[PDB]
Amino acid sequence: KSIRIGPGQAFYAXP
Amino acid sequence: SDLGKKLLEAARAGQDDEVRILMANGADVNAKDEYGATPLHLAAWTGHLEIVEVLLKTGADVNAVDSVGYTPLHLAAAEGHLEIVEVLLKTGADVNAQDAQGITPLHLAAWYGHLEIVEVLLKHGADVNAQDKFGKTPFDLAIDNGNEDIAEVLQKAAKLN
Ligand SMILES: [Ca+2]
Ligand SMILES: [Ca+2]
Ligand code: NA
Ligand code: NA
Repeated sequence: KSIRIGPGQAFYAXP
Repeated sequence: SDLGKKLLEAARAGQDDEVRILMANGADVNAKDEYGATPLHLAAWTGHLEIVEVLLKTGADVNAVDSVGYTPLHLAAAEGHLEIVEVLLKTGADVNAQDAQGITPLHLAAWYGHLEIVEVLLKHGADVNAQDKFGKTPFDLAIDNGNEDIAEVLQKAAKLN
């Protein structure tokens, strides 16, 4: 999972 | 135009009076960057409350979607920007907007641990058990990322619909 998301950055993306 | 780029940068960098100057000079309020974000997404994401209010007053589409289906409310809910989440919901944000992965603002606030935001979303009619593309509810995301206090808030809203 990402510690933050942002525009264009999908929530489900591997880690 | 040229002004759209300048508007995106000012919104993103929190230059509130530069935003006001470009809007009065004809800048497209719904200009989009390479990833589909409008100035309203960038201000909501970055916690620029005054700029959010200015863009909403000068015609910004409150439910604009970027290249992966995020609305400004998704980004404010993920970052934990409470006042921005409130103003967006008072100015017609879709509380149940799903991105391309079926993720809602409630899913994001549950995962990233923003309890006040979760309560404000429920107050404004958030579907407590919205399922993403993996069948996950905001409750499952709160449990999965160790926010059991948010899980309790969500299981009480579900029993009492
Ligand atoms: Ca000011
Ligand atoms: Ca439901
Ligand atoms: Na499910
Ligand atoms: Na915990």
